[PDB]
Amino acid sequence: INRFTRRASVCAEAYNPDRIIHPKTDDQRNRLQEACKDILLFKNLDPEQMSQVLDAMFEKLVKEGEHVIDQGDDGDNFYVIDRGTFDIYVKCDGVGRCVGNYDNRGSFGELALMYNTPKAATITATSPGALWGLDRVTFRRIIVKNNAKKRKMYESFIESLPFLKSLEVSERLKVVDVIGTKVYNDGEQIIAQGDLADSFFIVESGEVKITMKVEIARCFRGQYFGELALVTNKPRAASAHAIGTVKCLAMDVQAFERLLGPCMEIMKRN
Amino acid sequence: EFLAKAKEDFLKKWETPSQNTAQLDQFDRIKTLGTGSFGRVMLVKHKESGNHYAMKILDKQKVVKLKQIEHTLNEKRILQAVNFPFLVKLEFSFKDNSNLYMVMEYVAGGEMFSHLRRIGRFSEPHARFYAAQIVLTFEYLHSLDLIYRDLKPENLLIDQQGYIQVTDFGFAKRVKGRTWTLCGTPEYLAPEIILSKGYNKAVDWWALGVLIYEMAAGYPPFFADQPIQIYEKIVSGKVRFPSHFSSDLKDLLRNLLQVDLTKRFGNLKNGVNDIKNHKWFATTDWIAIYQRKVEAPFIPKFKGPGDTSNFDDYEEEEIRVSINEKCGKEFTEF
Ligand SMILES: Nc1ncnc2c1ncn2[C@@H]1O[C@H](COP(=O)(O)OP(=O)(O)O)[C@@H](O)[C@H]1O
Ligand SMILES: [Mg+2]
Ligand SMILES: [Mg+2]
Repeated sequence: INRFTRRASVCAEAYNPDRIIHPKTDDQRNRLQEACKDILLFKNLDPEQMSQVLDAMFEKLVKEGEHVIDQGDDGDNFYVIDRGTFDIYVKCDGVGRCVGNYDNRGSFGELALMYNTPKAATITATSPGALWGLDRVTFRRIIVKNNAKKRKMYESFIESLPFLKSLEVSERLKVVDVIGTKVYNDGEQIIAQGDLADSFFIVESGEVKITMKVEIARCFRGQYFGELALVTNKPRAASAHAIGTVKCLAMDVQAFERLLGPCMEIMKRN
Repeated sequence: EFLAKAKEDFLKKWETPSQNTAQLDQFDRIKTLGTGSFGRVMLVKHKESGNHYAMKILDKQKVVKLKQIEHTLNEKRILQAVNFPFLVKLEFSFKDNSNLYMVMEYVAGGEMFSHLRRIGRFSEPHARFYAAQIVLTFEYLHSLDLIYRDLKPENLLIDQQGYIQVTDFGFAKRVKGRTWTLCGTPEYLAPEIILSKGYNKAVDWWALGVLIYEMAAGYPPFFADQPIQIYEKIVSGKVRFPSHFSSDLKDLLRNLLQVDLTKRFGNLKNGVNDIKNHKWFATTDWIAIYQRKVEAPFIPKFKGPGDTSNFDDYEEEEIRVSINEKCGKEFTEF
């Protein structure tokens, strides 16, 4: 053989970006959270995307022998076990076979979070238990609304740079695609006074403090710095440090130039 | 210089699209060529011309029930409004109570998928001939701010001349900003799609990598029996190359299969040239390929007009058309 089987397309419900909170215990949260972090769709998300999603995960509890989910019966729902025990069995024909277990831990059905995929086994509750569901659509929405928001407008940022005014929109978008994040903690040094200047930053929140050895400047949300790094590689003017808990955007310049060429070529435009 | 016209010749079509230009009873339902949902491409005998065509059948209810209405008008608006050597030509579109119908030029060669599995794998030069064609098409497409979003051997047909025709526009979309829909084919999804990052053209190019890897290697780069596991592998980007790959090949692949957008070929400063100019494409006569003044590796074995020897066989059901229009509100733009 079946290397001759074709590969069918897959597709989720749409949503262009252009409230829901189910309650749970301090514990309950940490537990689920550390149950998800290893899952492809969760390994990634910033702690709030992560956080809006725990928020969104509803409680389902089950009577023993209740069919938590039925094989063939649908999937736009992913479930992590909170409490309970569970039998798994699949009817391949024909034969009806207990396969495996779940003992007060484990999850299942995350592919359902991508596109519809009908559960392969039936999950039967051995005894009193409860679990956390998450519908696909509710989830795509949280995750997309977010990046959509937490992307454009990152931008009032990128386009707030006097060095970059002469960009065309698509080019700016190109930069939005890849600009990274860095959280800094009070007192942790951002930029060093002598280091090969390789990237420019924009305080997302908190504030930075530039100093030359006596404070020359202080940056708050919205503002950039280490910007000369775009036009001159020569060693760091000064140093940057975190006042409180600061989050910044970080754009390595080699990267930048691969996409758009040398920054100066751009200033020369108009 | 020539090109810019293409754009205008497109915009024109695109705002004022051909609407309803035939009905079912001018063609003779010959044989089923392919099933989809819903579904079922038919070879057809056109009555007057005797000209042969392929007619994609679409049950308004399934689409509608599978939240696929947009994708469907997209397919069509786009697809009448366009023009390229390797893009399948749409002869008529129309509707009725139950179904949507699209009549394209019937490509008799069958699927590159069919060939590949049968044959095993493509010689670099062989794969290179196809690849070249796809490159061009994506170029022309992105020029108009359209992405294809569904590349795979199963979506590429051969013409009697041995050349390629891109086939299934159900995901093609005109995107100027950045679009968000998670669709395609698992083995071919770009990481940014898997991860709900939002995207545009680069996803097409990632696909390009995957296709070439599959053509030459005889199979795709990211593999497992459980889909999630494919995805996991995609998102790390790490891929083995089969012992038998020209150095020039493995290189190019590494540049298409780049998770890092700041590095992925196609998405860079010189855009698509980084590709045409890449060393693998050295022997490639892009001006010549365009005009099809190159000679094809392989020629489909065709007999006579309306031969379907290159296609699989399905069990024919009969087309039912309800006495009642269905989902007529929805597909009015059609
Ligand atoms: N113009 C055509 N000529 C010959 N066969 C075609 C043509 N268009 C489609 N087919 C056949 O129909 C199959 C499915 O078409 P496609 O548009 O990909 O439908 P879906 O994506 O809904 O499965 C293709 O794999 C191909 O074999
Ligand atoms: Mg298809
Ligand atoms: Mg399709």
